Amino acid sequence: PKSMQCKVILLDGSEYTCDVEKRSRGQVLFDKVCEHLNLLEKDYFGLTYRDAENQKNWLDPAKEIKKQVRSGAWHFSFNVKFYPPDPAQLSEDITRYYLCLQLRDDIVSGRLPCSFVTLALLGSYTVQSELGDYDPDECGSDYISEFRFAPNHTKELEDKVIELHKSHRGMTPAEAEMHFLENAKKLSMYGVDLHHAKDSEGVEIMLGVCASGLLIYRDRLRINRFAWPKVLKISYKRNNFYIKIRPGEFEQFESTIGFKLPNHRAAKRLWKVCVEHHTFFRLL
Ligand SMILES: COc1ccc(C(=O)NCC(N)=O)cc1
Repeated sequence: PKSMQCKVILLDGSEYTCDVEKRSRGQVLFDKVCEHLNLLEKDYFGLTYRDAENQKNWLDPAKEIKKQVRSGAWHFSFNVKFYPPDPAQLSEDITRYYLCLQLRDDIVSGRLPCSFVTLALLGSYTVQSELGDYDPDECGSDYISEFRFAPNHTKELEDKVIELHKSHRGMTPAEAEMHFLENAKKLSMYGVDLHHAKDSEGVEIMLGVCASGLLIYRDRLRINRFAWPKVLKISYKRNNFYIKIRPGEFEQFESTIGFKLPNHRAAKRLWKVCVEHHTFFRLL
């Protein structure tokens, strides 16, 4: 029974290696990675791979791995798929920990924009969780942490992390991670998956997929939101993506809204993540 080697980049930046039968469905690998991570609240997470166009794709757990990675390497990342709007509701501290690791990468990468003060506050909770109480012996006036906190580090930011870290004496790791999450969950781009698109007129927009619905950034700023309950049908055709809106009160007809995606694969990918968010957040 022939087995394929799988390499998974974990959220701590380390590499998990395992073997699965070459006809294995994604769920098989996901279950192995989640057992490795001692993760029981698996519903929020998934594996990504890179397609032939180097685009991130979710590995569908119901479909054969070989029919998704196709001609590419069996290389994956473990990632948060559904960002919970209220992480305090999660049953396990270890789930909140993995969510913290994902968000730290969201921040350093620039996917999750953050004010100076929030970068320093989030940083100070990470430092408290991982090193415990502030110690002056490790940190002089010229201290720079090994921890990556921001897309661009400044001495000012390092100083503010330390100033807030001092305020957190006695804080336990789960407590610091919960504080991290109470701040992160409020950021305007928390759990927003962004997709480049054009509107029905050809103007460049971003579509954001998240718990609260489909967001349109017709400018650099948000300009429209469609709450999932208002969406009856998500569809794609060629390079186009469509949402069927419920009729407003006393309106005779549903309304259909159309967007142009970079290519057919990008339209299909956007359709699938919207359907998945719609289902997940309808049930949560
Ligand atoms: C709409 O709800 C969904 C939709 C999709 C998933 C999913 O693919 N998770 C990752 C995995 N490998 O199991 C989980 C729940």
